[PDB]
Amino acid sequence: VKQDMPPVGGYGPIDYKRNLPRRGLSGYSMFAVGIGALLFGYWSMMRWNRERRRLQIEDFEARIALMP
Amino acid sequence: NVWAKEPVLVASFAIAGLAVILPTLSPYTKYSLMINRATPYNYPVPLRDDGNMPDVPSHPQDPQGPSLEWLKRL
Repeated sequence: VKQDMPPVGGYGPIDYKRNLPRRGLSGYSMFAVGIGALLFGYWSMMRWNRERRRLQIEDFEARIALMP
Repeated sequence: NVWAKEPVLVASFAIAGLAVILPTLSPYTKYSLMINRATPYNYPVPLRDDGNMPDVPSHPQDPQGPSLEWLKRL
């Protein structure tokens, strides 16, 4: 009998592919998302700014009527 | 044509060109001037009564003078 170490029954395949799935989407979608979220933030910032303008005018009314 | 070589330059020129041109077309710069004008830092000083003025109301509740009503309607 012989007791070397051959490949017992053959070994299966071994990959060597450059498998890069390319996660993400196209860049035009990235520009669309960026400009959309940016403009969303601009509109919300505009609304909050003019609300605080209203309250700032009310504080001006306080300092005007409080003075004499 | 140039979008492959120096892209940050072209993006900077595009946003610069819109930052120059874009303030011309506006339904909002008149609102900017009105809101920025209508903020009293100083005291509203009164005036002597009669140079025979059929304007400039005496009670601050009287709406004869130019009030502000475009504020509360945004």
